[PDB]
Amino acid sequence: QIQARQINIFGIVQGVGFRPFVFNIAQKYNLKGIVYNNSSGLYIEVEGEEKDIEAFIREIKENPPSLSVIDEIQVREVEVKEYKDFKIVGSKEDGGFVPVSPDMGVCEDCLRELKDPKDRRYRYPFINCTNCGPRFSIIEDIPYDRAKTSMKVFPMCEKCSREYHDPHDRRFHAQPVACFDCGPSLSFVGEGCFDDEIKCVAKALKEGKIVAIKGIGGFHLAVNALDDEAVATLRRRKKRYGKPFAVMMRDVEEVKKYCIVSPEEERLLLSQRRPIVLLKKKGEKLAKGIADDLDTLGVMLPYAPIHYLLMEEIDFPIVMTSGNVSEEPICKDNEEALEKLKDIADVFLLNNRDIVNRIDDSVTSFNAGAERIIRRARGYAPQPILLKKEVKASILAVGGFYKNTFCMTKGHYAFISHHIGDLDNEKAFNYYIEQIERYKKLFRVDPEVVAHDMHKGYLSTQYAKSLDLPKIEVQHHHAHIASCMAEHNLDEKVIGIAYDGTGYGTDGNVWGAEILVCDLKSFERIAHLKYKPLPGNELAIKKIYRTALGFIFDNISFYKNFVEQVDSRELDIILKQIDRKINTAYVSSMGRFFDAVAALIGVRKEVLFEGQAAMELESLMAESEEYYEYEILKEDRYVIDPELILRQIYEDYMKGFEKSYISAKFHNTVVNFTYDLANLIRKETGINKVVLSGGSFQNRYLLRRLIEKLSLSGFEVYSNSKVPCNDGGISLGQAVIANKILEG
Ligand SMILES: [Fe+3]
Ligand SMILES: [Zn+2]
Ligand SMILES: [Zn+2]
Repeated sequence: QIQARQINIFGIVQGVGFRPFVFNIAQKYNLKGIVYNNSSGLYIEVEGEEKDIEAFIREIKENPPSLSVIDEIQVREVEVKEYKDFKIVGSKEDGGFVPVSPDMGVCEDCLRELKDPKDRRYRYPFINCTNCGPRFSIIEDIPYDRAKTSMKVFPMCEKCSREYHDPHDRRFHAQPVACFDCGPSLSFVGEGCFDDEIKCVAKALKEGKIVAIKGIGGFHLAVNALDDEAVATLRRRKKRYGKPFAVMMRDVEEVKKYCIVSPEEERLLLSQRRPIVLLKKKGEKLAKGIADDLDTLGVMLPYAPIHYLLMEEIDFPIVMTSGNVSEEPICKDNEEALEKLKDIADVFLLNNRDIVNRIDDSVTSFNAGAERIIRRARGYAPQPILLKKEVKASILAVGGFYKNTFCMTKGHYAFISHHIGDLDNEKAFNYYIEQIERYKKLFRVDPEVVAHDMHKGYLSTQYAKSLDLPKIEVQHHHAHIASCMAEHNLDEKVIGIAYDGTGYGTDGNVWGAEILVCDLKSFERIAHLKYKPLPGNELAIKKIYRTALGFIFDNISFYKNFVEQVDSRELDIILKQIDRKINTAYVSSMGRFFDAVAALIGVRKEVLFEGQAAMELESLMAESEEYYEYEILKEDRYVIDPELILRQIYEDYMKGFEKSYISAKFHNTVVNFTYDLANLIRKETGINKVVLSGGSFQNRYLLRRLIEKLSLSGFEVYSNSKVPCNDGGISLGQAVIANKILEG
């Protein structure tokens, strides 16, 4: 017997080698039929053995082409039609852009040619073809063409030229084609070294030195991830970091030794997008100082020819952290890196190919049955987000402050930028401004309106106000909810749960623990945490014991052991400044709530970076169904007093309960009261769609447990997946809100 199916794939499917893929996996499972493009995405007709079609449907479902963004797959039964063969058939929809693709990791064919001793490009560190290599990182302008890339200064040799022009070659119109004879080459700076440049880097790593490596999107810093001393000297030389290091490993087998790797996680690792994937550790096997006191590790695989070559010369994982002092934009030019990283790196691996657009490594993960991206950069940007509704007019969304991205709309596309970083330094600002001009140029966008955060002290806000265009201001947490709404094409009233550290509220106070009823044009504040004073504002976020004190300010005597640990003079002044309202904001913030908890139970008195106590509190928790009592009090809106929950936490602490146990109980309390609020709002409003966004949802337990709880009570639950739930996704939300305000 023979079985026949008709398959529709909706989403971004062009420009990603999807059709040649379908053709190949057709010859694989020996199937007959056709594939072609349509307006919605792709059309497939397939017939053959029942075991081949279910597997075909699985390969498309489980490992589709890396650069594709599949939104929906539909399968219907159809009558057998007896096809002779399989064909890639054309359509009026053929040649459907996007003009600029993300940078791509080395493809399987280039890998095999890199490792083939008989191949002219054997060991060539800049090998690429039509299906891989640098794209965005070297592109100045459009249409995509060598002359409009940093490859224009290299004249092609004969051998590369005929490959480029041969329509049946895998390097046909491969713009950055190269070989040893005509292409870029590597250089080694530092101490003398006789060998080839990769071997030198291997030697330097082996000796416990820091190597600055020029990759695709910029420079990165590497040491031997098994060498405690080398990791320690990098920690000392950055000195202002604290953040965990990402690590590069040679293959999935090596990852499975250090981390838990599910199939979806393996798909993200092996993807040509090649991101860092945050993974659960399997027992401490790496050096101290990589990712201490945390149960997760960011792992990436090789992505450029240089890494594959490096991997056969070393037998240890390597730290691969951004090439910057502190946290400013990473270096991109040779001379810029040699100066900026002089006190960090011992040696450098350079090359003579300009990086035009610097772009950081992406950082992603898998949780609650979907990809949850933390930092959307190399391999993802500058691919647009697909919108169901055509945008009325072109909007520039300037984003926010932390982990900034900007966003431009045109047609059915939201062109969100790659991760820019914190807009709090000259270097970040230039990078930002510069890249706005580049995106405008690459995607032919001329913005008519500007959307910005309500906060007046953001560089992004100041920039918006400095432009000569109508301005729409957007509340921070509304933009979080909306950013998720854009992903899932929602355009109706939802229950929006916006939990994060901070964002300017419409009442003038800090928000970040809000339940909103909102659509794309407006919102209503329905619920938040009871305001507590944050004495010293910014300082209290580093010294989180101050946040604790702010939360417990009207009930100091209850927390005897904790308050007696604080210097008496400081305590007096902290308590007086709250009374006199000096340098003190009032906050409704999930990030601060967590910080207070962390401080009270001796996890952390002071943090090296924002969110450290939040991440550690999550890592140390035990398995527990238990939780703390809470009262939902109805005032002007629905409010919960965090101090009443802190009371019980401190009690448990004083009785000698484990931090692991208390952390778990706290996590369940937030989940439980949030669920209870969501039910109250649904009961009043009739709204059954819930959106979860804001940085707090980077917490795996929080997101997972809440999606489960709400789904099991009939909620239709949505959270970020294509853009981050952190401030990296804000711009997308700003854009869709601005569009909706214009529309009517
Ligand atoms: Fe935020
Ligand atoms: Zn290739
Ligand atoms: Zn050549």
